[PDB]
Amino acid sequence: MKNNGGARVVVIGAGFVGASYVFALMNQGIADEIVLIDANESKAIGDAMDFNHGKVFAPKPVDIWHGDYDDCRDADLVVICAGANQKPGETRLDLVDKNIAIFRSIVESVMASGFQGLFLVATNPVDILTYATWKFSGLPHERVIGSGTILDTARFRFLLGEYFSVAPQNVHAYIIGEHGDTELPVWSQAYIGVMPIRKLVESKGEEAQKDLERIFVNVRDAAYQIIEKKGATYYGIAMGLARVTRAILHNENAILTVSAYLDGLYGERDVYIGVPAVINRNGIREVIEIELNDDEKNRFHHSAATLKSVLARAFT
Amino acid sequence: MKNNGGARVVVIGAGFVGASYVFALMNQGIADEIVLIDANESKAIGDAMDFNHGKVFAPKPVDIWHGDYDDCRDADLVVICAGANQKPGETRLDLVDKNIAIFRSIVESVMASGFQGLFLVATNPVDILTYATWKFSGLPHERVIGSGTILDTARFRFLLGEYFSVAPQNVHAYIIGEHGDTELPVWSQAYIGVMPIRKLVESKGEEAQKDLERIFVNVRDAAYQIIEKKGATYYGIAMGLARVTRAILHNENAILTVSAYLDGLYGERDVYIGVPAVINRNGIREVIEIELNDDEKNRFHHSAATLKSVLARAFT
Amino acid sequence: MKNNGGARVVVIGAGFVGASYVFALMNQGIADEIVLIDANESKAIGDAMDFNHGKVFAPKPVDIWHGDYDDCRDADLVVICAGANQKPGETRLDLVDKNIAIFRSIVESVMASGFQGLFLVATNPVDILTYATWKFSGLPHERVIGSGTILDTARFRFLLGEYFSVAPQNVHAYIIGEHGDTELPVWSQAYIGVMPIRKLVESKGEEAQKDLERIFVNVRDAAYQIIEKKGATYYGIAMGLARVTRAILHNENAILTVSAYLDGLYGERDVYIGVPAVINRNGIREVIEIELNDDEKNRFHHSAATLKSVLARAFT
Amino acid sequence: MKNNGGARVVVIGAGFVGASYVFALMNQGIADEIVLIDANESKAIGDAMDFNHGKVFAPKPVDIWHGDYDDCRDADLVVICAGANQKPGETRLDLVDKNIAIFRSIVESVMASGFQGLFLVATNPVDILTYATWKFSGLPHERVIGSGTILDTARFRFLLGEYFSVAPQNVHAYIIGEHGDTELPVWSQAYIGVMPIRKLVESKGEEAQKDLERIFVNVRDAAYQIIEKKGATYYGIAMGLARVTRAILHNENAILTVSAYLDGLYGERDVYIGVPAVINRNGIREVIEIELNDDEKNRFHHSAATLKSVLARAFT
Ligand SMILES: NC(=O)c1ccc[n+]([C@@H]2O[C@H](COP(=O)([O-])OP(=O)(O)OC[C@H]3O[C@@H](n4cnc5c(N)ncnc54)[C@H](O)[C@@H]3O)[C@@H](O)[C@H]2O)c1
Ligand SMILES: NC(=O)c1ccc[n+]([C@@H]2O[C@H](COP(=O)([O-])OP(=O)(O)OC[C@H]3O[C@@H](n4cnc5c(N)ncnc54)[C@H](O)[C@@H]3O)[C@@H](O)[C@H]2O)c1
Ligand SMILES: NC(=O)c1ccc[n+]([C@@H]2O[C@H](COP(=O)([O-])OP(=O)(O)OC[C@H]3O[C@@H](n4cnc5c(N)ncnc54)[C@H](O)[C@@H]3O)[C@@H](O)[C@H]2O)c1
Ligand SMILES: NC(=O)c1ccc[n+]([C@@H]2O[C@H](COP(=O)([O-])OP(=O)(O)OC[C@H]3O[C@@H](n4cnc5c(N)ncnc54)[C@H](O)[C@@H]3O)[C@@H](O)[C@H]2O)c1
Ligand SMILES: O=P(O)(O)OC[C@H]1O[C@](O)(COP(=O)(O)O)[C@@H](O)[C@@H]1O
Ligand SMILES: O=P(O)(O)OC[C@H]1O[C@](O)(COP(=O)(O)O)[C@@H](O)[C@@H]1O
Repeated sequence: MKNNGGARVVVIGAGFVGASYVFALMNQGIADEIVLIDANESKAIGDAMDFNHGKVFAPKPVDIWHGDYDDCRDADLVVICAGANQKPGETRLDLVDKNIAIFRSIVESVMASGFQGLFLVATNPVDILTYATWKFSGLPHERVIGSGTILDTARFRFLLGEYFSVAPQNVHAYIIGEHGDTELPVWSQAYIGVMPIRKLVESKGEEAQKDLERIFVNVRDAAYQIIEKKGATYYGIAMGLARVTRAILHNENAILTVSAYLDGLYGERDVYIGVPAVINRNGIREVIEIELNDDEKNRFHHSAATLKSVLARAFT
Repeated sequence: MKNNGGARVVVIGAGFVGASYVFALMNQGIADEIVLIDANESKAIGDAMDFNHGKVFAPKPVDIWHGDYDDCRDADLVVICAGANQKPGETRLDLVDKNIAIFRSIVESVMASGFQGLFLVATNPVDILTYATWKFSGLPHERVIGSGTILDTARFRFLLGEYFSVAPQNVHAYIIGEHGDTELPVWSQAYIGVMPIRKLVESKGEEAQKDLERIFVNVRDAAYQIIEKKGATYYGIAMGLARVTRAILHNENAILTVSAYLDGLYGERDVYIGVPAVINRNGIREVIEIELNDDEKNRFHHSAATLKSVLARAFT
Repeated sequence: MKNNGGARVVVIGAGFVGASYVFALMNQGIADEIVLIDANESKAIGDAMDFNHGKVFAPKPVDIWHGDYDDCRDADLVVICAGANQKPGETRLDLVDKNIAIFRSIVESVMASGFQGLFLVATNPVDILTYATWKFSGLPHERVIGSGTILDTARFRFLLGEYFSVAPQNVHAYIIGEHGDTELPVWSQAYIGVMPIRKLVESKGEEAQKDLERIFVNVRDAAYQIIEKKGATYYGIAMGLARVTRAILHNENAILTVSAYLDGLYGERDVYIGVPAVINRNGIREVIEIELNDDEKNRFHHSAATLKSVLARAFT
Repeated sequence: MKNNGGARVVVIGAGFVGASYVFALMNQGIADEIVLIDANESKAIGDAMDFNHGKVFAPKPVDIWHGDYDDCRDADLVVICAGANQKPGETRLDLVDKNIAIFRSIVESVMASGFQGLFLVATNPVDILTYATWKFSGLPHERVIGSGTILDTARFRFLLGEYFSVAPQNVHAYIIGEHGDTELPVWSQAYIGVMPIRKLVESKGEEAQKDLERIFVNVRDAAYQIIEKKGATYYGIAMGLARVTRAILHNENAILTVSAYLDGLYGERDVYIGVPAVINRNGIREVIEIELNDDEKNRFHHSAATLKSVLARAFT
């Protein structure tokens, strides 16, 4: 129901990421009901109108309306996009003090609501803030999901889809670790088809080679390059979130590189970090523990350590 | 062709209306090729990147990129969403001399591209600018479509879908004439299902009555209300642009309330104005001359009386 | 859930009508789980299989299987496309005896399954069996829905769209009453947009009149010409089915002309017949009482009369 | 254009597969114009109307009709589905002389249209009949595509997707060689994510081992479990055909395992067979030569060895 008995998705923090997220769902026709909750009520309000006015044309009927935390109680997924945005220069981590703060309230209000579905966090630092969402709430880590490396993984696929002129969609590779600076390309297990990548290049020596490194860097700095170009990013994320949201509402068991919490799986513990996980109706079915090279073993590990410390000194 | 062979939609003015628009094409999966052209290349470039990052998740494989007017030589439709934005407070039509000027260039360049597809105009005041576009392009008018009243109707429908509690989609009423303050709601020909509106409300005077004029006023007011709440309308128009587009791209013979040129049809000539028209792969097949009551017969000629002014005066 | 948590549709009779309707849900990505119960094992098996091998190409993850009646406890929809079909020569009603027999067990076998969702019937004669299905089910009549004249209406707009060269989707006309030879065209409430049909032809020559008239005959007789060419009809109906399926599963508030039960609504009572009705997540919200003309009230009434007699003469 | 201006696909042989295909495309929203040509018009006249009756509820406007060869002159794509179906006990190869004979005409007749698009061959033996169309068409072999191992592959991924409990859309494996008995699963290069199959099963040796070979057999034999349960297969092959069709029509640069010409690539020349290949607006871009263990190579050669004997004797 669009009228309380359907797929109700609640968006907390309706700015660029937020609202784009909503426009993608509407266009895509993914949820039944969509609630917008934002501090800037007005924003929540015009936006809502704005969506409803174009609805005569969406592919599927959906119920959009501006709400409150009580709308939570009944929603299936609480997607969080409120908070501070990295300005030019700043990293992801320069926000932790800022956001964790906001999360204490947000998360408290939705729990108080009587809520009980899953949580989809998108705010940066996505690995820091999903752990906190997991904490501040007390639900199983299995129902607190962060975008993680879904935006980064898709950029990879895009760039490599372009290098070899094949559908991104037929490009098989991941970026894991912190959705940020310590992220890493899992070259060791990257494929174009079923044909490994680090083997179609072995024929074009120290070109393929430099070329490949080049992509990764573009990958890794995407945000900064786009932040610099138009101030904030959000279409890349909107699609990423819209994609995760259907694995769930459609109980898909789609492998997705998202922010999963580990406790020994990658030889790391008590950290939320981007890793392959099977997503379904009930949140994370399980984290996939892919075979890494010593090289990867090492930077993944370097990344896990990085987050680790932030958490260390960053709780509440 | 994703590579110089299919539906090439070229967007000029990658600001809000523009990009939101491109966003919809992308999720609905409507064009094969999408090119962006904005005076502000930076903008246009972080948008093309931001777009592309999400497409491994897009419904349909699309080709988005930042181009230039030569990318027009090959396009089926060029949508204009560039130009100056009416600001808060109260200013629509005050965007004329302003916009006329900008049109003067864009057209030239595009026409210079060696373009021969359709123009889709969205800048304000949409009707004025449609004329200009047509004038400056010198393509037959049946190939210069304006968005005119396509948003104002989505809204009547939505508002009445709601009063009446039916899919907006089952609400059949129109808004024509100026896409601005002289617009009029065609009550004489407004249905719910196949049942006259003023007959459904028949039974409940100066109640349902007053509720009918209250809906319409919020129709007319819509932009000024959103603009004050979130500063600029853009999701509703994008869903709007998106619709027409499929009319064209799919040889649909859809009936939309667009900006069409008159030559005697509503007792008016030399005026691009909002009026139901059969759209299809070759532009407007014809203007549909509904019948109006004396009253609506009056507002219409009135609205038209108004636009003709502006043109009389801000052409030359 | 493809996994016991989604929208589940049980299909009883995987014949032409049955299986084609399943093929629709799947290419449209409409339900999460699709159960097929056919009195013919192999077949039901043959198809679940054949369905399955293609879904990798399906637009939406969908779980399809060959089930049984326990399957019905958790389904949201039970669609019945089982039993005997008219032969060249036969009419809808010659099937009554043959088929009421089959709904007793089926209707029983599901009610005992612990079933508590909505029924959508399509076996012919579609209005006798919608009545039989509500009775034998002892559910509120608003939860037992028959396809009725959805297909009839569909061929009208198709045809009317073609004559006037407008999108099927732009012709607004109904085919009410019986889903057989007594059905009638509400020519009094038909529009091409907001333009009364009998007023576009009001201008014409070589009987737009005659032509209009000829359409309906074509509508009326369509099964018969189609049966005579390819042996049975199933694609039209597969599309009406999936349409309703949508109104329901999406809590849509869609006005459809389905086989609904009247309790004094068209001056008729205790009968299942084609009439416009708002459809949503809880069965039928209400029957719409369009205003008929004297000729139409007349044929409506004679249609209802033909039905009651069979109800009256062939109850189980 | 729904009106001589878009992507026109022609279906020669509106049988089970021919017709299902059209059902796949219409629901999915892929062509603009679909022409049906059958030895037996009636069949064709029957489907056409059946189809048209339901189009008011198709997602996108499409135009169906029963035409003829001239409708091929303007055709983007000519999909051949006409000819004799393998009977139970009968092999793919007992059909050859039957089906060659028919292709000489059909082929010759479309050419003569002034046909100049691409050919997608479905009729069995697919590798043999695709070669035949190329032979008979005199067009460059990049324009004569057979469906070869696309279903065989739709099948392997669905079965493993189940064995492992991941979305089939997430199993990366192929079936190559003759669409028939000599086909082979490319085990040496199959993943479930980014992780090697014979690595996941590594841990439960000779259980995972046996499981995996059953699957394979189920795949190999699937044609016949179905021929025997329900008499003809047509739902998988139709989703498979729909998929190619979009690869082309969207100039997607997709990698599918199709029947393609070998001119050295797997150390085989002058044979048409199931091999991965990039597909776009111009048909086949290239054959993809993946890496094979000795075993795969051997069978693959062996398979080739077989097509090659049939052809030697099969010319017309
Ligand atoms: N993880 C990803 O891949 C990713 C990608 C892009 C952007 N982002 C994240 O998105 C976040 C902000 O995104 P943005 O650019 O859309 O910013 P934005 O300003 O557009 O949106 C933030 C919104 O949150 C609302 N908000 C603030 N405090 C609130 C509170 N206490 N309760 C409810 N709502 C509140 C504000 O009203 C504002 O509208 C950043 O943290 C950024 O890191 C994440
Ligand atoms: N037609 C409708 O119903 C409707 C609805 C809403 C808004 N609008 C109209 O949309 C128009 C623009 O919309 P917006 O709010 O997104 O404004 P915006 O400022 O955000 O975007 C307009 C863009 O045009 C660009 N531009 C200006 N001159 C250009 C040129 N010569 N070449 C290329 N790019 C150029 C600017 O850089 C800017 O990016 C306004 O004129 C507004 O009135 C129309
Ligand atoms: N309502 C409409 O517009 C409409 C349109 C077209 C056709 N039809 C109706 O659909 C009905 C059948 O259509 P069809 O062409 O698919 O017939 P069909 O023979 O091809 O299919 C009927 C199926 O029912 C199965 N069946 C028989 N007894 C059963 C039982 N007890 N439980 C489960 N399955 C059982 C058969 O084995 C077969 O699979 C006919 O009444 C026909 O009049 C209705
Ligand atoms: N490649 C695949 O994976 C695949 C899968 C399944 C079935 N099939 C192939 O499909 C073929 C037939 O399929 P079906 O089950 O739908 O058969 P069918 O008998 O239902 O359809 C075949 C059609 O061919 C028509 N036809 C015959 N000669 C013709 C001619 N000269 N010109 C035009 N039309 C002509 C017939 O009248 C009939 O309409 C078989 O040969 C089989 O090998 C292929
Ligand atoms: O590359 P293949 O094996 O042909 O498979 C393509 C399928 O894989 C996907 O790209 C998913 O890939 P990932 O496993 O990398 O998530 C789908 O989008 C697509 O349908
Ligand atoms: O003629 P209009 O007002 O543009 O109406 C089109 C709308 O009507 C519909 O065709 C439904 O029509 P009905 O009201 O006749 O059921 C929708 O599918 C479509 O969005």
